[PDB]
Amino acid sequence: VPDYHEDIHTYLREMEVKCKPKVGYMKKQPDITNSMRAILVDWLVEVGEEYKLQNETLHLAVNYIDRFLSSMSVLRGKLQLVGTAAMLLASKFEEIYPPEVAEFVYITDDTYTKKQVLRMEHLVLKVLTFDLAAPTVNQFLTQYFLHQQPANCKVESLAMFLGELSLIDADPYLKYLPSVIAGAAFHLALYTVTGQSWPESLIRKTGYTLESLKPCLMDLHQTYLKAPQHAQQSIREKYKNSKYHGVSLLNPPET
Amino acid sequence: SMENFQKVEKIGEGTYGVVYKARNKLTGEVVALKKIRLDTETEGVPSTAIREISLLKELNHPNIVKLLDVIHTENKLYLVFEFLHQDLKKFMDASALTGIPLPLIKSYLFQLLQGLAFCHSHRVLHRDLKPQNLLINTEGAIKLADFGLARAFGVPVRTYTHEVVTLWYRAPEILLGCKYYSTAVDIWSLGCIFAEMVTRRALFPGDSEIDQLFRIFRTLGTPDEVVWPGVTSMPDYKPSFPKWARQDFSKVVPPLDEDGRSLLSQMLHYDPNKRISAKAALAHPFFQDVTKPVPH
Ligand SMILES: NS(=O)(=O)c1ccc(Nc2nc(-c3cccc(-c4ccccc4)c3)c3[nH]cnc3n2)cc1
Repeated sequence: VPDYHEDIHTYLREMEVKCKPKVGYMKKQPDITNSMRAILVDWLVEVGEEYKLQNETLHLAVNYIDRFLSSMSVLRGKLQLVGTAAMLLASKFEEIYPPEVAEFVYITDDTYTKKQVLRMEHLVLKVLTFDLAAPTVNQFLTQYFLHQQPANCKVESLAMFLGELSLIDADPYLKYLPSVIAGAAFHLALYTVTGQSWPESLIRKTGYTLESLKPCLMDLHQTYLKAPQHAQQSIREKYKNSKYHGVSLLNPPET
Repeated sequence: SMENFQKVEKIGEGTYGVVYKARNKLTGEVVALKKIRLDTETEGVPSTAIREISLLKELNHPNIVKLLDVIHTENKLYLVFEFLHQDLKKFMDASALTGIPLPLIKSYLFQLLQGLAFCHSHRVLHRDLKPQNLLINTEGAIKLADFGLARAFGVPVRTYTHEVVTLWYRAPEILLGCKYYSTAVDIWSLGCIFAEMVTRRALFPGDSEIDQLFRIFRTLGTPDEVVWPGVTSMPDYKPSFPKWARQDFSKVVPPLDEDGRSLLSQMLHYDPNKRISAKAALAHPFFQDVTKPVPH
């Protein structure tokens, strides 16, 4: 809708700066760790599969969890309750047919009651101050894809894959804004398949040159190269499938 | 929490339960208090309330009804809104014998377009523009009002929820069952309402999808591949549709001047890519002499 492409890009760039979780948060949590959070984010992906939830839902669920945990300490025993309630909300916000509450209770193995899941939803909303319309790496990728000539189904799916992998590892990816994690993912995808670089149209549109992307791009390069041995593997399995053209399989590049 | 507010009277039922008038006992402010009922069953908090509250925290604009506060109690959720005196449905019924003056109709279209352009530029479609949800005050303002069927869109769009505007104000790309609709669906609504203020009766008042669609065809003509590329292979197109001729817009809205006709035709272009955007419409010649008169 080129009338509002720019207004919306501009506005989601204002907004991502305000839904920013505190980078340090993990260090301040008494009980949980970057690799408990990885288990949790990998588990949500598997839930997203089991109910054919949209990629957006997953990405919002993670944005809600990182903000939640930015201001609220959570024991390991409840980390998943936080994740469940977040994934419920994301679904309600984003999906045409969100899963019933009962379905989320069923996928925690009844380690939580329905009564709990609803109370947590109320609390996650109180702490997020009802501000659930968060920018995500996915909303930037999607916009970015229109500056691609020709369009390339392989590039897009790989770009999405790297954007999704970035949700697992809170260190280092918590420090990068979503518009940047998108930039990197897109360029890394474009190089891995077509051998082209971040185009000039996207420099004119975002102001990110290929060199401002470098820091993040260095990390994403490594997550991608080390992705086979990484303990959480649901995202890799996801992107083997025909839908996403099997790009998780595609062997990463040299530098 | 509610200690502060005194209920005056019920006002109506919207898209998720009851709206009341109320007084802030301490500031004296009059407000509209929308009550949602919650239950450790109801799937907790409604999807419609989640989108309304979250989207409307983002939309502060003088032509969008302002959300003042959100009160969680134990089993009740109350949304405190600014109160407006009347809606455009009631006002058109009360203004039937003498018609709405052209300056006022123009004031109101301009302000609604302003509210819409704002929504749209913050990635929000309303998806329920109709006179019941456009509120007016005695000062000559008008505001958009039920953001409970709204949703945040992406660029480009996804397939969103299907049976979606109230029938009379539903755009043809929904009725024909397309994948993608976007901002253009709200403009279509607003064009219908613009017609309705001028003539005092609904432009395409069907009682089914097919009836609604034939009504549109009889006034804009049956779209073919020339006026609407793609059209004849959309999911709910039928080659067995009748072929009506497009009517001259001087006959669709006889009170309307050379320019209002232009605007209105751009709002009701069949193709959503050529259909005027709210933002572009503010610049249209029709509005060169717009002002802000008062009603009532
Ligand atoms: N009936 S009337 O024309 O004399 C009339 C009188 C007062 C109001 N005040 C009012 N209504 C709604 C509101 C929201 C959604 C739906 C409705 C509604 C409108 C008509 C009938 C039933 C409900 C009102 C608001 N939402 C946020 N603030 C609001 N303020 C509306 C219509």
